[PDB]
Amino acid sequence: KTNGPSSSDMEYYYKSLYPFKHIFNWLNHSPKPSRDMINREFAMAFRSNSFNSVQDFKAQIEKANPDRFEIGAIYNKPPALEKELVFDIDMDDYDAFRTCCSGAQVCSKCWKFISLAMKITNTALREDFGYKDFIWVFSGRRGAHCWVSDKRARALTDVQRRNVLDYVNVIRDRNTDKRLALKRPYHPHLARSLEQLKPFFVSIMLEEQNPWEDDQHAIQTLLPALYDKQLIDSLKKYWLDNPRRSSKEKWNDIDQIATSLFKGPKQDSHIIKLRECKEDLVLMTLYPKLDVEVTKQTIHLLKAPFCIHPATGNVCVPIDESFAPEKAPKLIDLQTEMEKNNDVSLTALQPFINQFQAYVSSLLKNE
Amino acid sequence: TDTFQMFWLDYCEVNNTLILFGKVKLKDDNCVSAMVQINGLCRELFFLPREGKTPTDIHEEIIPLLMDKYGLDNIRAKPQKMKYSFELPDIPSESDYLKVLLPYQTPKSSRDTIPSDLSSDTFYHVFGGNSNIFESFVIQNRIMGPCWLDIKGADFNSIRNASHCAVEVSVDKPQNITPTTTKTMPNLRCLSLSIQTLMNKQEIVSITLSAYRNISLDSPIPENIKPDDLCTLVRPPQSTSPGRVRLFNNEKAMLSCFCAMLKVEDPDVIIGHRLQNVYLDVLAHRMHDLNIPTFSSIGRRLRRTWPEKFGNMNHFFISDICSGRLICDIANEMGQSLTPKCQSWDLSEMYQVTCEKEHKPLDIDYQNPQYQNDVNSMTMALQENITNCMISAEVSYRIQLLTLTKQLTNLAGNAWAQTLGGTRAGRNEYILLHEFSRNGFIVPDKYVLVMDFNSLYPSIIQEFNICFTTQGVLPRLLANLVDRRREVKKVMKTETDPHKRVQCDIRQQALKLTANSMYGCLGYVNSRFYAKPLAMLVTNKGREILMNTRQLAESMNLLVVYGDTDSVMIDTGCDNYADAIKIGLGFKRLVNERYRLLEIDIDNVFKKLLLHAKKKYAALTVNDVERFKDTVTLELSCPCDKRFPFGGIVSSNYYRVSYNGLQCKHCEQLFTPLQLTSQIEHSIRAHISLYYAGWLQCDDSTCGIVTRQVSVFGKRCLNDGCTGVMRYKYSDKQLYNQLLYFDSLFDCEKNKKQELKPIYLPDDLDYPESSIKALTEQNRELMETGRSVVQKYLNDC
Amino acid sequence: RTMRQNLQEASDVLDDQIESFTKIIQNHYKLSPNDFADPTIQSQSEIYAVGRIVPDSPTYDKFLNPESLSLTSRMGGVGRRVRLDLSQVNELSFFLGQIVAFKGKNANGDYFTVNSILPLPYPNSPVSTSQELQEFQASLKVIVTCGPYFANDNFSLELLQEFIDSINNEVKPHVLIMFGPFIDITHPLIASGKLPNFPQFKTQPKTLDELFLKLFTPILKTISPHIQTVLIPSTKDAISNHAAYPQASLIRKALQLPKRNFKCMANPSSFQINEIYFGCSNVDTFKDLKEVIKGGTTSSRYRLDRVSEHILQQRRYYPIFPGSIRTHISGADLDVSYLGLTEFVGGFSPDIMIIPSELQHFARVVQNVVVINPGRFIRATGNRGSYAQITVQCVYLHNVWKRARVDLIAS
Amino acid sequence: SSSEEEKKLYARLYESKLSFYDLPPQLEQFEIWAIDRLKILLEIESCLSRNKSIKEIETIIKPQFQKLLPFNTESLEDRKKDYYSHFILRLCFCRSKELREKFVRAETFLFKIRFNMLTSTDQTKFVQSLQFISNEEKAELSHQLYQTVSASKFIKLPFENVIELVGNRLVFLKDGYAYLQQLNLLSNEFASKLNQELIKTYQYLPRLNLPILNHLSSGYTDEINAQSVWSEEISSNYPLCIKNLMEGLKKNHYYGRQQLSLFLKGIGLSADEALKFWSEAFTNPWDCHTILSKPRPGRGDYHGCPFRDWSHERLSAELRSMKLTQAQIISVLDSCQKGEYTIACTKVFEMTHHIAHPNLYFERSRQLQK
Ligand code: SF4
Repeated sequence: KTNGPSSSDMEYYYKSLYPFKHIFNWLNHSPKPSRDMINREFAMAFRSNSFNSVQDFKAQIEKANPDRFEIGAIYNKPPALEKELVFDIDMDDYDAFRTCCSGAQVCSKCWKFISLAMKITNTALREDFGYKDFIWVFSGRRGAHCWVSDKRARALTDVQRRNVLDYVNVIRDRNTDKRLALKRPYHPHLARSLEQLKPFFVSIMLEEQNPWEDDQHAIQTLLPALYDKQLIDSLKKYWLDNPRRSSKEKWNDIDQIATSLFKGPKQDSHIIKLRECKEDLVLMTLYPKLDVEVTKQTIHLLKAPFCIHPATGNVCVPIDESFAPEKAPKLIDLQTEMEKNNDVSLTALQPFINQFQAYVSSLLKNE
Repeated sequence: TDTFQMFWLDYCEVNNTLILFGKVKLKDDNCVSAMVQINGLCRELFFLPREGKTPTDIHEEIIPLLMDKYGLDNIRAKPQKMKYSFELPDIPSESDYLKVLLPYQTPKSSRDTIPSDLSSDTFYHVFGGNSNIFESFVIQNRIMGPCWLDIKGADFNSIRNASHCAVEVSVDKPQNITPTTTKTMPNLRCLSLSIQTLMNKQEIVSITLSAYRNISLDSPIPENIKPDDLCTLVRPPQSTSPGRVRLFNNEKAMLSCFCAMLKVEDPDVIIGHRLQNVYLDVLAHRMHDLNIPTFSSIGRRLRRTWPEKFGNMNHFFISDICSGRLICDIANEMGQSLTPKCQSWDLSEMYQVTCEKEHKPLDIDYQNPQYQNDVNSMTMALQENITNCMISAEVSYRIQLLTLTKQLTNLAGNAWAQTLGGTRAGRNEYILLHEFSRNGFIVPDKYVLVMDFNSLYPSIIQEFNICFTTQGVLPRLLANLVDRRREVKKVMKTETDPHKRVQCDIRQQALKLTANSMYGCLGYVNSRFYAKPLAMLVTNKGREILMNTRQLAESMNLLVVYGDTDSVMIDTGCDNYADAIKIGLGFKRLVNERYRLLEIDIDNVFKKLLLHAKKKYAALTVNDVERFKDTVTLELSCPCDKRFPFGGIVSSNYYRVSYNGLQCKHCEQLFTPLQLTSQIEHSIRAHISLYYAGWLQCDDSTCGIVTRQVSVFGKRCLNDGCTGVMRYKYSDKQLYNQLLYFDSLFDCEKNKKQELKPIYLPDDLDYPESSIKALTEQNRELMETGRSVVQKYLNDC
Repeated sequence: RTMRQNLQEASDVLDDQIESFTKIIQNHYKLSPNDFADPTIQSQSEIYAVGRIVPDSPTYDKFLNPESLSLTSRMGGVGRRVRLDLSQVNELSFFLGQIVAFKGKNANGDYFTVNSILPLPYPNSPVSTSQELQEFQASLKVIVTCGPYFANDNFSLELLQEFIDSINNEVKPHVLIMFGPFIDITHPLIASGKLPNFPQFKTQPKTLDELFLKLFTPILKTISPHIQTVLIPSTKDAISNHAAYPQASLIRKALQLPKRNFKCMANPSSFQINEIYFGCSNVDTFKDLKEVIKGGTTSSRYRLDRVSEHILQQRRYYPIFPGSIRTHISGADLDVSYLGLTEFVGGFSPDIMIIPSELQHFARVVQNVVVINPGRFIRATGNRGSYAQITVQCVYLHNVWKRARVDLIAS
Repeated sequence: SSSEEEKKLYARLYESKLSFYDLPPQLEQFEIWAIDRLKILLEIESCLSRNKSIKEIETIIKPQFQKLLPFNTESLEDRKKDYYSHFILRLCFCRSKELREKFVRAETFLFKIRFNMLTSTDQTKFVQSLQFISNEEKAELSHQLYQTVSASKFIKLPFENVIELVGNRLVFLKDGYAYLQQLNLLSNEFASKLNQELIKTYQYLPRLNLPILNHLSSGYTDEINAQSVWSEEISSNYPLCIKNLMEGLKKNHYYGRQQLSLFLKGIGLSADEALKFWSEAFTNPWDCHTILSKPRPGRGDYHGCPFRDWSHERLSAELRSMKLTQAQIISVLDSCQKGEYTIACTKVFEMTHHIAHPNLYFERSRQLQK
């Protein structure tokens, strides 16, 4: 049991490592302290608020020594008017489709679910909403938080936030024991998302995760995606007679058995319907599975970038295209680097601070 | 070591202060009487904010207005969240109130109370307006009956010649007084009084005083305890001419000496038989009649004059004048409740029942002339008085009237005097007042075996969690009482010392009586906590249990001889004490198995029972229709000219619908379709024309005019000043109904189902299925063509 | 529109008649509204007042006189009615429903004394441009008939056939205007249902609508296609299903009459034939208008002149209200809510006004308007009735009265 | 103002049959016109609270417009009545935030109904009194526009103006723009403007300082026993009318009180228990022929017969909850369509276990368990 960071490790982290100036400049939307910071809510979670300057923010967090803090709305008075539009994505809703990790483990293989979720959400935020100023942040374990800082995104009402969420949240029913039966024809966003996800389905789902090699798991999550009972009963019999066929073999058996069953002038309707079921299953397995609550209301609190995760010791760092959870620096490793070189600029944290600074510099230019 | 300590016994109200009477210990370990005057007491008022308003809003309105009326410089007030759970419908379960402390002593209008229904735009109710001062003190300071009181800041020089007490002090604020935990109490000075009267007005002939100066309730009182002093006073009943006997020439002299003796004796308790509502009244009125100046020594406050209205209020005056001395009456309601084996509660009877001693009462009549010259008669009469006096005392001690009432008072938190001289209601009231107030609630403003089922209701309230708030307050209170009673009975089984054991038995009894009286709180109609829905709820469950208790008895092959909510009598079917008791216990166990909180017991064992009623027995004890109602008929004329109403394919003496059409019965000629339809159409048009004539009629039955004149205010009647409403006399509803009726005549489905309106009443001189079906189909074409002529105008409407 | 009668709406219409005349009087005589006051209450001062002539009791005797009449709008006098004192006025003609304007005084509270009658002004006449009149130029004959067309004791249209032959081959008019009733619902054989078998019809009619198609249509069809023929109904027409005045036009297709030369018009209707404006109405105002009259000069005039002037002044073809009743059998059958449609279209007086009556046929010029009653085409007994022939010589006032000759011809 | 200048002002303010009520109008009329508009707005709110479709609401309000507030007339007086009633209600509803929000909601819905009742020509004239895309931009986006619209010229607008169409994926989205909905844009602008004008009206209201404004603002505002009648054991025996009345009484705390009071008397609720029942329920016998004869229930009423008074949609949902099959529901609805309400009710009795009295329905239901 790798114990999480001690209280003294958190004191050291806030004293010497946490990028208070960059987080303040991000949330203040200006080089000069403003009401975007003075009237911003912070919540502190302890092992058992609002700030006027970088110095006040640092001194209050150092004095309080919280295990984390969470960023809220800008208010009309010092602690809702504005807040960054936020999305949260965790691995939990992908647990039924991964074999490389169990329970609360993560690796570069299942991280591809989060990478695809970020890619599809980014496509919608950029191309459909016209947003420019967003950043992804590692949740410190097995998820990622998006922060959309465009002025138009900050000023969204709860009704508009709900409409943005309902546009991106295609998979509303997360139950894998049932066919999604998505609306046809697909909305342009959903059609585009399918074409972006299709190239990854064979390599991730059929080969790297191979979740349906297990015949009970194939009965529980592959068969319920099909529309036809005679096809389901025929596949179930065929896999009972021929156990432990790979996900790739079972994927082809679906088409072979369907072609044997559906003959004559109605066959084309069954072929179209089977293709639609396979497409709905590509989306069920790989499409973004957002936490819906954090996005809906302007007042929702979300964990600050660069917080420490209390169980893993990982820093909640900004994400680039190369990111995997094993690249997130741990507080204990950063302390060991600081013992050799008593300067944060010489630690594994500095590249992530530089990435975040470049983002904040772009945002302030757009503002 | 720096505080004045007093054991309080009684109280009285005067000039918006509260006086407590009690005992103080002196340096020689002896205890004397004392009084404490308490100033600074306030009424606790709670103002209930209006929808949208706050307590601060209330503070702004009434506080300044209250300063004016009462003439106060400042009034302590503050917001406070309080719970409400009683019978006023418009008050919420919980709210923020403005708690205002209004002193009882105010410079102005101190006798004027704030009504609960005070008009205001910030609040719509006010609790605590009519608070009683004793109640306020006891509830605010958590005083639970007679106990030791630590009193700080006692002023020993303020009070002058106010009482008949040895020690007089005062305090500026009630918070200076707190109760201590000390369980022991000082000895009490008891004085037994026996009075012999004479009917002239009831006049007093003699008085016997027996003093017991060291009655300790901390240990059992020894049987046949002898008085430290015994004295008898007497005046001559007609003319002017053991222990001490004192003779006086008249009644005024006698009563004067009596009062003087009372003052010097300074008893804490006055014991007697039927004092409360017989002899104390006679004593009071005679002292009044004879203008005895020292009359106040019957109590402990000094007055030179009687109340103005003295001469129902008489009860209060006397009780008030006696304040300071507890009235221990063995034959009042409380006394009777401890002696249920009595029937008359006559002195000799009580003596027999409680002490198993016989005294044959002499009927003394001082009207008889023999008492003026016969010295032996006078002496025997005085002996009777002396005997009665000492009997009354002995009985009061044997039935443990003081200890039991004290324990009951400590449990309910009321006044000892109220327990001794009141009904159950008082105890029931205060036990709840203390309970609720302490948990942030606002209280309302002021062989046959006899099986005991007294615990029925308190077990129901506890089992089914019945409360004003619903575990609720009342059930929790009962549970605690039952639990503590068990704790006591557990300690008894082990206790060896007879003193402590007897004490436990008293404690145990008091706890039982308290619990078994709780129902009165919500059941008694005139109770401060009366709640009919709760009473009914508890009563109904009580019936069920009793009804089922019967079935249970029968399941053991027992017979219920009699029963009610207090007791159930069962025929055991045995002729042996042992067998009877076993059956009795078996039934006891059975009842408890079905009702875990109901523990009944065997109260009476009847070897034989001659029964007539509960307390009357001898025994050996062991120890379309409406739519067309006003339409008019379609009248056809025969192309022979006879006229007749046409009612469809129905019977008629004038016409027949035959297989080849409508036929006239007078001349046998058949109508052609045009001969029928031209007439249908002609009638329709006559109706439509009448309708367009536009006659109007007035509503008002005393006017009724019909006219075609229409005022430029259409509905207005043209009769000077008539207020009726004008309506088209042929309404468009009536026209439409008339046409729908015509339509029905030529409707095949309606003809076949025989649903048309009759053309003739039974008494009409022209009163007239398978034929109708057939004839209707044979004439379908005629019908439909007749019908189309009506429809020409129905679609156009 | 359906058969609804709504009292509020009827009263609205009656109110509006008083108010619109109040504005016509004020513009014509150039008076200010402050000169008008409530005649139902006492004043010291003479006032102008406008109102409707009504009886002085709502349950009144059949026969009225100058001592038994009353006169306000809702704004004028809260709709109150006040008895008229006409003793200071020597010459007058009033009728029930007439809108009138007075100068007078209510001296004591219970009567309004009329000092003078302000006559309502005659409506303007239509005009035409020189271009329009030249097109019309590039004599006009109009024939007018009015039902009944068959007698009371038979179903002969022999006289109508004779007439049709005459107009087709001799008279050759440009337009023929025919007023109902065609099949009169109060014809006594129709009323009693004494309708015979017709041997000249292969299939007998089953309804009065079918009786029209078999009896009238084939004869009407023989009118020359060169003669435009206009049909205007009566509220007594069995063939109409709208038995109130104003009355919707008949439906030509339903009557199976040819489009080539038949037009069905409303009752009333107004139209032009070339420049000439016709106003046609088929309720018998001339029979029904019962004047209350004072004065030798008024009484020595011809009744038909006085009645025509009342109609022109009132600017509506049947100004009597309540409308007359035939006692129930028939009547004016006014649909009060739609009296609006019976007002002179555009506020214009017609050049020719045709209002058939059961009185003797007549043609008269009154206030430069040609007023024509053609009389009934056939008499009840079966004797010849009459019809009217109008011959008219071929911005500008039409002066039809100067150019028109009207003959009343035995049919 | 001479009556002619006033007429010219109203001719200019009403070139369209619809108005945003931008300019102020230049006692019996004041009160009647306010009451007549207020009745229409309360009927709108009553229909909205009952989740009626826009087309059902349009059908109910159409006869009320002809009676109380004629729209689409050339009458100057009807146009005046519409203006003045709107501005008079601004004075009534400006006083509290809740009154403003209710008025803006009802008035914006009234605007939507009236706009839908206009001709396409009158709608276009009103809009003239929303940029279309070029044919090139349409050609570039043609595939994505067609895919979006297939299930259902293009207008390009910020997506924030069509959030309701975005949530349903009825509009195409690119770069923060929606490719379309004009009525929703106009309704939001109307609602925003009206809310701003109500705030301004409230700021000036102290200078106007009343009985009519106060009144109009306020116009918007035993086995069988008092407890057992609310229990499933007893209530499972009630017919639908008694169910309706009940659910109401519970939700909201004359005709309905009489129908329910007399029914409860008929089932054996004593006088004393009935007074407890009503006192407790106010927290803040007729046969079917008689019930049906009473004035029809309106918004806020629960008397009458649900088989006549409820839509087939509402009845079907209720009958589905009662476990009735589709064939059974069709049979009940067929009776309703025929006006045979007691037959429909008898069918429900039989299918859930001729009756023409609610007390007989209850008694028969109880007899089946005894
Ligand atoms: S038919 Fe009668 S009992 Fe049934 S719901 Fe209707 S009114 Fe009630």
